[PDB]
Amino acid sequence: ASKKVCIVGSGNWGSAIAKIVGGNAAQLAQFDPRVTMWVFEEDIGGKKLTEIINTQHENVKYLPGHKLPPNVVAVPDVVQAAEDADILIFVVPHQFIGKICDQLKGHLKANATGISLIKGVLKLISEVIGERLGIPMSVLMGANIASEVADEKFCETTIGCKDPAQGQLLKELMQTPNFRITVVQEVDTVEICGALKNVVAVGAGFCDGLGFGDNTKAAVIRLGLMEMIAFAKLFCSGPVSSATFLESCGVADLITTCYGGRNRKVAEAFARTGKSIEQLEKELLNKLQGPETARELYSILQHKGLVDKFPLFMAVYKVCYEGQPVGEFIHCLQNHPEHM
Amino acid sequence: ASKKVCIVGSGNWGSAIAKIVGGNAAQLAQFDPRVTMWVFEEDILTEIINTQHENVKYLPGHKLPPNVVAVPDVVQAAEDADILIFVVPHQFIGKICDQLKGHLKANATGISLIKGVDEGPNGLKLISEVIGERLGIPMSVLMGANIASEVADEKFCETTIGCKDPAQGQLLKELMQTPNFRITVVQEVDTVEICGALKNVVAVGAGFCDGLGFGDNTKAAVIRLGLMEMIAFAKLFCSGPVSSATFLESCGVADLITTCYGGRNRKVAEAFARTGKSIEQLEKELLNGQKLQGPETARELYSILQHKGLVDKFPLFMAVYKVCYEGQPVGEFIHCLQNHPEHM
Ligand SMILES: [K+]
Ligand SMILES: [K+]
Repeated sequence: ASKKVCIVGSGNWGSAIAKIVGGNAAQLAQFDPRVTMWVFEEDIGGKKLTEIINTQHENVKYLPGHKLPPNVVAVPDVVQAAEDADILIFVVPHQFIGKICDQLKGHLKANATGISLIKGVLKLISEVIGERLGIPMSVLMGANIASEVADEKFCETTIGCKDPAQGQLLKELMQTPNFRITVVQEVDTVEICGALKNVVAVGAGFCDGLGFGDNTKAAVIRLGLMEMIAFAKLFCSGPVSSATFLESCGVADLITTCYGGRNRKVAEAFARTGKSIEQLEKELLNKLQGPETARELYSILQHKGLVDKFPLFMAVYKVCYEGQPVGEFIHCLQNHPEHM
Repeated sequence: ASKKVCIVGSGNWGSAIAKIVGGNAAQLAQFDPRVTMWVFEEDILTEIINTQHENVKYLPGHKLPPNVVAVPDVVQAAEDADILIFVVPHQFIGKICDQLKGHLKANATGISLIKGVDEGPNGLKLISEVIGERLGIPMSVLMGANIASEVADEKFCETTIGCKDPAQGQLLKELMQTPNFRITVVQEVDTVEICGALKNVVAVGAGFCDGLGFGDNTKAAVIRLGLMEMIAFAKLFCSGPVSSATFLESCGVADLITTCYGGRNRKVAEAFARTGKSIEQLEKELLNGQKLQGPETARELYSILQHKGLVDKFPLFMAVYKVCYEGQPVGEFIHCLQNHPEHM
């Protein structure tokens, strides 16, 4: 009757979402209050993390100092966590979602649905999930970060969901006064924004490192946004409207990433220090996604014969991989298709 | 024949624009190289410009090209011109248009680079309409994320041109575009132009978030909801076609970002939030009593929206107004965004 929810994942992000989801699942009649959360079992000073969560209601390793609603139950076996769920929330690192799906495949409830909170990527992650698991997939993406959601700092997000009734249910499950949701129906468009924005952010960081000011940076961001839109239209199935890029997943996440984030910070240091991307991944990140995405874009654009339509994306690729001098990045924008 | 250009204005911005336009008028066949530039003469000026070729008071250091002629009388500057480029401080455009009324060449056209908004029967009135109705000429606008010092220094940036007529738009793009000043022409004048006034209201909100200590994700939502209110307000208020897509041009999202991350509205708003000093007091301390336009525009929006019964549909615009003028505690600003129409 009432829908059952499983949170697949339990780090910083998954715990922060459990705080929100546990609360709405209890309050709203349409959800079962018993929310499972799959927690990779760990030994915390002689005690099982799942047992700590189910007694202290605190993920003492990944979200210390925060209480989770007591109706959120930690479950160490991912199949047992998920097998009776009507709604699955995927909130694990990109690195692990493939292995997790390979364990879940075939064990899910009929008519189960999913939403992916995994930002990044070409094959969209939500497609990998939905194909392996056979469930309809939504996405949740916007200008937000786990620690701020845990701290109830005001921010927004976009939910991409094709089915209107399922979108409304996901909004009801996730929305609070400090986590505001807009539902749109263009799943692919919402999700591709999270990957492409990091390419633009590398360019924005180049711009900072070359000594340019905010008006030049605003042009880099905006042209980047124009290339995101054009690329989404040629790559995405489903309708792709420029209007979706006004949502949090688009312009807002692009702004915050281009003004603060590791893609921008590594890019500024590359343009100022001379160090390679790889060296900078070592020094500051113990793989940077922006340059790798640019590489994949180069490959797609060659196939389509459209390299010259995307000079910002391609300058990020050339500078990161083919030795183009970073100092040429702005020159690459001086004959942009948007001004033809 | 070749088109004659008059640059009506000669400030920091008008001189910067002279560099580009003088360069391009001299270079390009379709423009007469003789570009007039109207200069309000100054003891310490139009003679200094035509001799030394430098607006030593308003663009010191820079070389205006030589085919650009200062002219002290604005009618004499403008009367043979086919294209008038209005680039004076907003406070003078009224007086300039009054001197020019009835003295323009047949079929002359105009473009306004004056960012901001005027007053009129519908509350707000676009400067381009003030100009175009006073003079009876067709008007275009040029607006984007750009500032005079950087255009003169040839630092890369973009701008938007709003022009109803395609052939005229293309002419204006040729007059103004360089490798470091890139132009997109769109057909929506009012939409391009209204961004310049509304962005300063959002910037006051962005300044509140900085002075209350919120981070970049909160600020990005303030900026984005502010942009959503710009769009919805232009759709209900503006004449001429209004497209959401126009707000992704330089006049929209780019100028909004730069203004919310640097500019006097953001700076004064942050200081208001951090110190509890009034806008008026901060204007005195920081801007020689010059009036900050973001709050003033917010008051005008309030009146417009109150006459339409729509105050409740623009919570960000209205929170700026109530914080600046009705004593609403600035610390409540974010709360006013927690039941926004965009999320209903
Ligand atoms: K319930
Ligand atoms: K010429």
